[PDB]
Amino acid sequence: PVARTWVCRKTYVTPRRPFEKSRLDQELKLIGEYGLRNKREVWRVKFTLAKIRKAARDLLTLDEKDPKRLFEGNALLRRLVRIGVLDEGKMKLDYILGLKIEDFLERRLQTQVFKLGLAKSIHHARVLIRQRHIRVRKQVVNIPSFIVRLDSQKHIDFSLRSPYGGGRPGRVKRKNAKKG
Amino acid sequence: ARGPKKHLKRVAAPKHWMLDKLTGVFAPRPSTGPHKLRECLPLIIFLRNRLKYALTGDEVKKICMQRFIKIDGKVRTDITYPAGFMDVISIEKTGEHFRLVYDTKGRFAVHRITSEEAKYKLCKVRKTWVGTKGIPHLVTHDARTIRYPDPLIKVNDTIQIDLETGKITDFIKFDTGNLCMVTGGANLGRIGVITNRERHPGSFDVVHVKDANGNNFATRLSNIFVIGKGNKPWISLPRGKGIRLTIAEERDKRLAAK
Amino acid sequence: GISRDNWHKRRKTGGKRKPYHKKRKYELGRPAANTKIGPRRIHTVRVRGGNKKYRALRLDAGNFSWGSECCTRKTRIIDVVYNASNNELVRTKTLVKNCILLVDSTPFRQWFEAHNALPLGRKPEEEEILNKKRSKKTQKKYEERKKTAKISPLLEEQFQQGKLLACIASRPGQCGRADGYVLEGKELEFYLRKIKAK
RNA sequence: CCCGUCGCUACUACCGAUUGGAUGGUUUAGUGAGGUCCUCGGAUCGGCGCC
RNA sequence: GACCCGCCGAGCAGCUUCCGGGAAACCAAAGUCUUUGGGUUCCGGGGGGAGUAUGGUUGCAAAGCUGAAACUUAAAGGAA
RNA sequence: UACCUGGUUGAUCCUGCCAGUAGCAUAUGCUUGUCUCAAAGAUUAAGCCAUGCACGUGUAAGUACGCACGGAGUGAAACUGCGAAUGGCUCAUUAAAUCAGUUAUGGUUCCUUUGAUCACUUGGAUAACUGUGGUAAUUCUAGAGCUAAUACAUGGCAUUUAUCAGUGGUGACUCUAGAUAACCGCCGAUCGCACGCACGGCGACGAUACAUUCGGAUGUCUGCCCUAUCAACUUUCGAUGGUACUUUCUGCGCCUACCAUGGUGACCACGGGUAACGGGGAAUCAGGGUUCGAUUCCGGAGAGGGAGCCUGAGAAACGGCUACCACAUCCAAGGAAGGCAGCAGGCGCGCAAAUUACCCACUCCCGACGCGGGGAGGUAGUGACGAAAAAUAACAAUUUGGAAUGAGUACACUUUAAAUCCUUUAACGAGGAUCUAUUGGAGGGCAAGUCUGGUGCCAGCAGCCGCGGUAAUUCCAGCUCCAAUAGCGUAUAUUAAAGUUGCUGCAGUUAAAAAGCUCGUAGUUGGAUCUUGUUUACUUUGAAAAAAUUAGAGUGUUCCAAGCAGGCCGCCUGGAUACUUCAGCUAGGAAUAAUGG
Repeated sequence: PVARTWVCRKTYVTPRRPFEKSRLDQELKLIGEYGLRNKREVWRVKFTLAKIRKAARDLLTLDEKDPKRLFEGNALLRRLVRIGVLDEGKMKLDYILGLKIEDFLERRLQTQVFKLGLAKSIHHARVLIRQRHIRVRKQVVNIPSFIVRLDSQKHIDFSLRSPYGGGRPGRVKRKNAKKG
Repeated sequence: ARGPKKHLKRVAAPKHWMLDKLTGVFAPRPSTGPHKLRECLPLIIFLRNRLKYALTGDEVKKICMQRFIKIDGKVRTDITYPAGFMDVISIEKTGEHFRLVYDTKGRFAVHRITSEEAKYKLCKVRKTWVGTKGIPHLVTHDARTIRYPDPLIKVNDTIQIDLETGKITDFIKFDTGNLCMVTGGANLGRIGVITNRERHPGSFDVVHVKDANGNNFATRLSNIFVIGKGNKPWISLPRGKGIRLTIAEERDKRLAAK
Repeated sequence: GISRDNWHKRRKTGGKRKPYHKKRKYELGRPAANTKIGPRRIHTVRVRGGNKKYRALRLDAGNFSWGSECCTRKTRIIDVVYNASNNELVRTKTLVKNCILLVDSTPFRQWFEAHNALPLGRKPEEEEILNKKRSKKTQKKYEERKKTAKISPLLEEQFQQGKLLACIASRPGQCGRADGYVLEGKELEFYLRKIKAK
């Protein structure tokens, strides 16, 4: 008896076919396009959407005016349109099944800070975030998988202590300055 | 297993206490008293978890030992006192008076009352017997034995006592048309007007209650606590008296208040 | 010691059950009282819950009551004469519930004469008081009692012998008292026929 | 193409004299510590020979 | 009665069919089967070990019935 | 994601299994920079244990003549009271037993809490203390001299039957009360504060025929794996029922005595096995399922093996006793003391599992209690069980450059009971940014070499099919490439794959297969028909089904696994809902399927 939880959960699922060339080239196409580290991050986003589609599958089988479908359906739609994956014009459970992996990969932090012009490349973005430069509405976010929602997208900027922002230059600039 | 248990795990604690996990292994086991273990709110949880007057169990004891807290008028120094339903928690130091009454979620909410109130409390009769020398007695829902009650008071009516003298001031008979607050799970905290009582001999009598908005729901006779005569409650009701808004209506009221 | 549990028996089907725990204290048993006839000897037994049971080991007196009339006097137990359980307890004179025994018939006759003013077990200065001198208004009270003072023929022949058939209604091993009632009516005719054949 | 005996090597169970042996569990009949209860016992010591 | 020409029920079969089925040979049932459910009994689970060992049971006996495992093996087999 | 591929032949279509494949959970191999969490001597030995510790407790309110400290008071010690029956640990036993749902005590026991109820200031013992001692030895004690009590003792109800009548009851009393005849504990010799008018206020403690709470105990209904190479079982010496006791906290063959001859079973009794504690649950899963559940929550059980007890409200207690059994310790050889499946630690057993650390600050519990105690617990150490986050470069010029940073590191703050860690942050810290990413593979299944050298049916590879006999795409290596990645292999169990266990949903002409044939009980399944235009099953509704887990609502724990918190300039909001088979309960429906007149 201890004051602990032991409540964990795996955030990915390994595919059944380990060496299928159709999937190996598809996943690698998403890694280079969005600057990912390995295949686990692809299977992670694939596992999140696979759970969202399963939630929509359980609701679409219910009656149209079922109280559980109306409540949990709107809650599922609100969280999808909040993070920018789903559009406000499509507020029906039928359009959830039309989502793809790239819809969630475009909402990751390193993708946003690359589309916002803060980074010169998608790989420059991840290193830019991991080095404590990108902040979200006065909060230094260090995680590239930070799924940016709509109300937090207009507040992505450099940190107030970054050499790129309004801060003291790094140790390389300060050491190369005291030399000459 | 050899005798009475004196501990209580947080995972086994009553859910309406709203205790977290990572604070400790044990939950405050309420001492023996007027109310049952599963149907009470110990004084340590009400002062610390609800009112935030204390941060630790030791700070709770520093308050109770100064004789500042009075449950039903009498000072209680035990931090694990049951202090269940309808009990009045008067704090003269801060001039605050509370009365434990369930909300629509089935939990003891912080219900502040006035100084004109906190002098009486409603009690449900549970047993009527005739003592020695032909003296009728009474058993309320909080272990208060009352001698010489009104002969019209029966085994299910609700009496009104005075916290200063403990004598019955008034009583509400149990019949179709009176208010009641269900206290038996899945309807705990709902207030409505009694509309029908199904009598099952040798079993539990099921009553049917109707809210003010027209919502009908059934429960057991042992869960009914008559609140007022007709539809006027003799006590102060918290916000959201007994309507129990659905999950769809609670979401609308949540985002509309933004 | 003695255990009163039910897991030492077999099942309804006839199969044996294997015990999953040893003998518990809340299912114990204690030896019988075996209340004989003699001077009052009681042993208080502390039982479960801090209570006390009074185990009568030997008793000579008992508070017996009369059914037809209303007379409950503490009489002396003389001897047992019949027992429904077994003929071995009457051989050892054991006081148990529903045990037919002879009791000292003096207090029941003393009350009958002092209330109805009629000799009951008659075939002395104490008997001179039976024919007391008093006001005629008081004599009329005892005169109307004699019109309903006729006793059953089966009991009047027992007051002559000084022994009345009684039946223990209490539990000497549980309360330490051998109280009971005077056997009479149809109950007497039943046990008199049993003792006669025995 | 292919079967079986025989002969060679290895392995696995099987039968088997030995009233085989070793543990575990139910028990028949004997012996039986210890506590409990009951019937006695009265070393002792307090009161007034009895309590 | 014998024969001739039909019909009906029952039965042993035959044949022609792109009814359909099946791995096919073939099958008016071996059809109505991923468009899967009329009812019901027995029974099969790679090939060996093995219908062997052991226990029970039946028999005069021969043997019948019930019936394993260790171990070994990447095929054995069907139709064409 | 409702998925398959290699392998029998010269080739083909099949049956079919083998092998591949993907999770999972134990072990292990190699490797291992940061951070959030976190399993961890269960499996074989419920085997054996050195040592330390884990249960103690004091208020103005039981007892204060220890100058022990002191102008009464503060106190050791001790008496008294209470706790030590909770917790913690283990899974040996146990297969209608435990357990879960339901429910009954109108057949019961409950310290405490809560509300009701309520002078002759007496008597003589004792501890501490003083003093004399014994034994090799113990938390061993003896003798004498004292002295206290909330210790000990003194100074109408209740208790047990019988009769009569019918205040408040329940679905139903032999109920609760009342009136008679009797029978035979309780009704305060205590303590503190405030001090006022022989009377007086506020408390403490204490009584229970009562209620109440914590709940025990034993029942009701229904529900468990494998086994017929277990088909009849129970019944001397209780098996089933009846009567009267006895006994127990009570009901009851619980027990005794006398009678009855019953009771159970193919709807699987009884017997045997379980590497069987049960359940909440876990893994895996299109549906259906299969497997697992020693393991933090609930219930039960046990403390080396049995058995028997003390005290108490509560134990058949073992960090309590008394025996026997096993084992073992100290002895002066007379004796004495033992139980780690409590926390660490040690031995053994093994494929298999961590510090003889710190604190009661948190969580709570116990006690005379605001103050004490707690290996309960928390904290740290060990920790690639496992889960989450996430480095090992980025950019620009043509190989050359300036930038950016975490690892590391510390002035310190913060963190905490004290620290550490994380976070915050001076200084310092990257060009081979040597501040070096490994682990398995490159014939096919299965993503990746007709490459080079060596070896030559050798050595070896190879889950499977196979490779090797001098140009090996398969072995030993270089180079290169591929796969996952701070992880990746191996062994075993297990799930999907397996429609190769079948209810969904397979097969039985020849691939394994339908009894030689028929009768036949149980079992299983049974024509049509009754309002169209009692008994059940079924369906629907409500209550119930504990939380945690799961599903799921809300909420920027920096994101996330998690958590239940947190918004707003004291102030207002959450701490939802769904699911919980079967049985039981409830209110509708009356088709379908039985049953009745």
